[PDB]
Amino acid sequence: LDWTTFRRVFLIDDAWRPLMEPELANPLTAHLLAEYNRRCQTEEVLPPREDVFSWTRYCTPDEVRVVIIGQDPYHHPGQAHGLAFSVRANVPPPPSLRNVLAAVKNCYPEARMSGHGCLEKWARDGVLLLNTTLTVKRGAAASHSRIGWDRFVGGVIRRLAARRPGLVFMLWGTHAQNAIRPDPRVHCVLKFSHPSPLSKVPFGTCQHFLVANRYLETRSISPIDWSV
Ligand SMILES: O=c1cc[nH]c(=O)[nH]1
Repeated sequence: LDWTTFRRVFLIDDAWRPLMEPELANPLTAHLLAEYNRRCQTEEVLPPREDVFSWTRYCTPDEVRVVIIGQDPYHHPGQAHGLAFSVRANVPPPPSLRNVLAAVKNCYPEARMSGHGCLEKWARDGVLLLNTTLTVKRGAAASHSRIGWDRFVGGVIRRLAARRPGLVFMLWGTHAQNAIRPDPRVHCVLKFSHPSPLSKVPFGTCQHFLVANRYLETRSISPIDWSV
Protein backbone atom coordinates (compact mmCIF):
# COMPACT_ATOMS: atom_id res chain seq x y z
CA LEU A 1 0.00 0.00 0.00
CA ASP A 2 2.46 2.71 -1.21
CA TRP A 3 0.06 5.10 -3.07
CA THR A 4 -2.56 4.58 -0.40
CA THR A 5 -0.10 5.52 2.36
CA PHE A 6 1.45 8.43 0.44
CA ARG A 7 -1.96 9.83 -0.38
CA ARG A 8 -3.01 9.54 3.29
CA VAL A 9 0.01 11.39 4.64
CA PHE A 10 -0.47 14.36 2.30
CA LEU A 11 -4.27 14.19 1.73
CA ILE A 12 -3.73 14.04 -2.05
CA ASP A 13 -6.78 13.88 -4.28
CA ASP A 14 -7.04 10.50 -6.00
CA ALA A 15 -7.64 12.07 -9.41
CA TRP A 16 -3.86 12.72 -9.56
CA ARG A 17 -2.83 9.10 -8.99
CA PRO A 18 -2.00 8.28 -12.62
CA LEU A 19 0.38 11.25 -12.85
CA MET A 20 2.06 10.84 -9.45
CA GLU A 21 2.10 7.10 -8.69
CA PRO A 22 4.80 6.36 -11.29
CA GLU A 23 7.06 8.93 -9.56
CA LEU A 24 6.76 7.18 -6.19
CA ALA A 25 8.63 4.10 -7.43
CA ASN A 26 11.70 6.03 -8.55
CA PRO A 27 14.54 5.47 -5.94
CA LEU A 28 15.27 9.21 -6.14
CA THR A 29 11.85 9.91 -4.70
CA ALA A 30 12.62 7.90 -1.57
CA HIS A 31 15.66 10.12 -0.91
CA LEU A 32 13.49 13.19 -1.39
CA LEU A 33 10.75 12.05 1.03
CA ALA A 34 13.24 10.97 3.75
CA GLU A 35 15.04 14.35 3.46
CA TYR A 36 11.76 16.26 3.71
CA ASN A 37 10.84 14.24 6.84
CA ARG A 38 14.40 14.86 8.25
CA ARG A 39 13.91 18.64 7.71
CA CYS A 40 10.60 18.51 9.52
CA GLN A 41 12.42 16.85 12.53
CA THR A 42 14.98 19.66 12.59
CA GLU A 43 13.21 22.92 11.59
CA GLU A 44 10.00 24.85 11.05
CA VAL A 45 8.93 23.77 7.56
CA LEU A 46 6.29 25.65 5.57
CA PRO A 47 3.65 25.19 4.46
CA PRO A 48 2.09 22.69 6.95
CA ARG A 49 2.15 19.08 5.69
CA GLU A 50 -1.63 18.98 4.99
CA ASP A 51 -1.15 21.93 2.58
CA VAL A 52 1.98 20.89 0.67
CA PHE A 53 -0.16 19.14 -1.99
CA SER A 54 -3.25 21.37 -1.77
CA TRP A 55 -2.86 22.06 -5.51
CA THR A 56 -4.08 18.50 -6.21
CA ARG A 57 -7.36 19.24 -4.48
CA TYR A 58 -8.80 22.16 -6.39
CA CYS A 59 -9.05 20.57 -9.84
CA THR A 60 -8.32 17.24 -11.55
CA PRO A 61 -5.65 16.78 -14.29
CA ASP A 62 -8.43 16.90 -16.92
CA GLU A 63 -9.65 20.32 -15.79
CA VAL A 64 -6.17 21.95 -16.18
CA ARG A 65 -6.10 24.74 -18.86
CA VAL A 66 -3.10 26.89 -17.80
CA VAL A 67 0.05 26.08 -15.85
CA ILE A 68 1.88 28.90 -13.99
CA ILE A 69 5.34 27.95 -12.62
CA GLY A 70 6.89 29.32 -9.42
CA GLN A 71 10.14 28.74 -7.43
CA ASP A 72 9.41 28.02 -3.73
CA PRO A 73 6.71 28.88 -1.13
CA TYR A 74 6.47 32.13 0.86
CA HIS A 75 8.65 31.64 3.94
CA HIS A 76 6.87 33.51 6.71
CA PRO A 77 4.27 31.85 8.86
CA GLY A 78 0.65 32.08 7.60
CA GLN A 79 1.35 33.01 4.00
CA ALA A 80 1.82 29.81 1.95
CA HIS A 81 -0.95 27.25 1.52
CA GLY A 82 0.21 25.00 -1.36
CA LEU A 83 -0.64 27.16 -4.40
CA ALA A 84 2.16 29.20 -6.06
CA PHE A 85 1.83 32.98 -5.30
CA SER A 86 -1.52 32.72 -3.48
CA VAL A 87 -1.95 33.96 0.11
CA ARG A 88 -4.88 33.13 2.43
CA ALA A 89 -7.84 35.62 2.24
CA ASN A 90 -6.84 38.28 4.83
CA VAL A 91 -3.09 38.36 4.22
CA PRO A 92 -2.08 41.45 2.19
CA PRO A 93 -0.76 40.55 -1.23
CA PRO A 94 3.08 40.47 -1.33
CA PRO A 95 5.01 42.47 -4.05
CA SER A 96 5.13 39.93 -6.91
CA LEU A 97 1.44 38.89 -6.38
CA ARG A 98 0.48 42.53 -6.25
CA ASN A 99 2.02 42.96 -9.79
CA VAL A 100 0.21 39.84 -11.08
CA LEU A 101 -3.13 41.19 -9.87
CA ALA A 102 -2.27 44.52 -11.55
CA ALA A 103 -1.54 42.94 -14.93
CA VAL A 104 -4.88 41.02 -14.76
CA LYS A 105 -6.84 44.29 -14.27
CA ASN A 106 -4.86 46.03 -17.03
CA CYS A 107 -5.73 43.10 -19.39
CA TYR A 108 -9.35 42.86 -18.20
CA PRO A 109 -10.64 46.27 -17.08
CA GLU A 110 -14.04 44.65 -16.46
CA ALA A 111 -12.64 41.90 -14.10
CA ARG A 112 -14.36 41.74 -10.71
CA MET A 113 -11.29 42.18 -8.45
CA SER A 114 -11.92 41.41 -4.78
CA GLY A 115 -8.75 43.00 -3.54
CA HIS A 116 -7.53 39.77 -1.84
CA GLY A 117 -4.70 37.55 -3.00
CA CYS A 118 -6.26 34.10 -2.49
CA LEU A 119 -6.21 32.28 -5.84
CA GLU A 120 -8.43 29.26 -4.99
CA LYS A 121 -11.01 30.50 -7.57
CA TRP A 122 -8.35 30.25 -10.32
CA ALA A 123 -7.26 26.82 -9.09
CA ARG A 124 -10.79 25.42 -9.26
CA ASP A 125 -10.96 26.90 -12.74
CA GLY A 126 -8.05 24.79 -13.98
CA VAL A 127 -5.21 27.30 -13.44
CA LEU A 128 -2.47 25.08 -11.96
CA LEU A 129 -0.27 27.23 -9.65
CA LEU A 130 2.79 25.07 -9.30
CA ASN A 131 6.06 25.81 -7.48
CA THR A 132 8.96 23.52 -8.50
CA THR A 133 10.13 23.41 -4.81
CA LEU A 134 7.21 22.58 -2.51
CA THR A 135 8.56 23.42 0.95
CA VAL A 136 10.91 25.94 2.58
CA LYS A 137 12.51 26.41 5.99
CA ARG A 138 10.81 29.33 7.87
CA GLY A 139 12.64 32.61 7.04
CA ALA A 140 15.10 31.23 4.49
CA ALA A 141 14.34 31.63 0.80
CA ALA A 142 15.46 28.75 -1.49
CA SER A 143 16.58 26.69 1.55
CA HIS A 144 14.91 23.48 0.26
CA SER A 145 15.63 24.07 -3.44
CA ARG A 146 18.25 21.32 -3.72
CA ILE A 147 16.48 18.49 -1.81
CA GLY A 148 14.88 17.10 -4.97
CA TRP A 149 11.33 18.45 -5.27
CA ASP A 150 12.13 19.89 -8.70
CA ARG A 151 12.67 16.51 -10.37
CA PHE A 152 9.49 15.03 -8.80
CA VAL A 153 7.35 18.05 -9.82
CA GLY A 154 9.10 18.01 -13.21
CA GLY A 155 7.99 14.39 -13.65
CA VAL A 156 4.34 15.19 -12.86
CA ILE A 157 4.34 18.09 -15.34
CA ARG A 158 5.83 15.99 -18.18
CA ARG A 159 3.09 13.44 -17.60
CA LEU A 160 0.33 16.05 -17.49
CA ALA A 161 1.53 17.78 -20.66
CA ALA A 162 1.78 14.48 -22.53
CA ARG A 163 -1.72 13.60 -21.28
CA ARG A 164 -3.16 16.85 -22.61
CA PRO A 165 -1.86 18.72 -25.68
CA GLY A 166 -2.67 22.35 -26.11
CA LEU A 167 -1.99 23.54 -22.56
CA VAL A 168 -0.91 27.12 -21.96
CA PHE A 169 2.32 27.56 -19.98
CA MET A 170 3.13 30.98 -18.39
CA LEU A 171 6.88 31.04 -17.61
CA TRP A 172 7.85 34.22 -15.73
CA GLY A 173 11.52 34.79 -15.01
CA THR A 174 14.84 33.03 -15.53
CA HIS A 175 14.21 30.10 -13.14
CA ALA A 176 10.78 29.15 -14.65
CA GLN A 177 12.11 29.33 -18.21
CA ASN A 178 15.06 27.11 -17.38
CA ALA A 179 13.12 24.64 -15.32
CA ILE A 180 10.28 23.85 -17.73
CA ARG A 181 10.74 23.60 -21.51
CA PRO A 182 7.43 22.39 -23.10
CA ASP A 183 7.13 21.74 -26.87
CA PRO A 184 6.04 25.15 -28.27
CA ARG A 185 4.50 23.44 -31.33
CA VAL A 186 2.23 21.36 -29.14
CA HIS A 187 1.58 23.79 -26.29
CA CYS A 188 1.22 27.57 -26.03
CA VAL A 189 4.42 28.69 -24.26
CA LEU A 190 4.28 32.27 -22.98
CA LYS A 191 7.46 33.83 -21.52
CA PHE A 192 7.93 37.00 -19.52
CA SER A 193 10.42 38.48 -17.00
CA HIS A 194 9.74 37.80 -13.27
CA PRO A 195 6.63 39.52 -11.70
CA SER A 196 8.64 41.15 -8.87
CA PRO A 197 8.88 44.96 -9.14
CA LEU A 198 12.70 44.47 -9.07
CA SER A 199 12.51 43.19 -12.67
CA LYS A 200 13.65 45.53 -15.38
CA VAL A 201 10.31 45.44 -17.25
CA PRO A 202 7.19 46.35 -15.23
CA PHE A 203 5.09 43.21 -14.90
CA GLY A 204 1.86 45.27 -15.13
CA THR A 205 2.51 45.42 -18.86
CA CYS A 206 2.39 41.61 -19.25
CA GLN A 207 -0.38 40.56 -21.75
CA HIS A 208 -0.28 36.83 -21.00
CA PHE A 209 -3.86 36.61 -19.60
CA LEU A 210 -5.32 37.99 -22.88
CA VAL A 211 -3.03 35.97 -25.15
CA ALA A 212 -3.79 32.75 -23.23
CA ASN A 213 -7.56 33.30 -23.73
CA ARG A 214 -7.13 33.95 -27.48
CA TYR A 215 -5.18 30.68 -27.79
CA LEU A 216 -7.84 28.74 -25.85
CA GLU A 217 -10.56 30.15 -28.05
CA THR A 218 -8.78 28.95 -31.18
CA ARG A 219 -8.75 25.44 -29.70
CA SER A 220 -12.46 25.71 -28.86
CA ILE A 221 -11.49 25.63 -25.14
CA SER A 222 -13.59 27.78 -22.86
CA PRO A 223 -11.63 30.99 -21.91
CA ILE A 224 -10.81 31.91 -18.29
CA ASP A 225 -12.55 34.57 -16.21
CA TRP A 226 -9.43 36.01 -14.48
CA SER A 227 -11.47 37.96 -11.85
CA VAL A 228 -10.22 37.12 -8.33
O1 LIG B 1 4.48 30.47 -3.94
C1 LIG B 1 5.30 31.31 -4.30
C2 LIG B 1 5.44 32.63 -3.70
C3 LIG B 1 6.31 33.53 -4.20
N1 LIG B 1 7.10 33.23 -5.29
C4 LIG B 1 7.04 31.99 -5.93
O2 LIG B 1 7.80 31.70 -6.86
N2 LIG B 1 6.13 31.09 -5.39
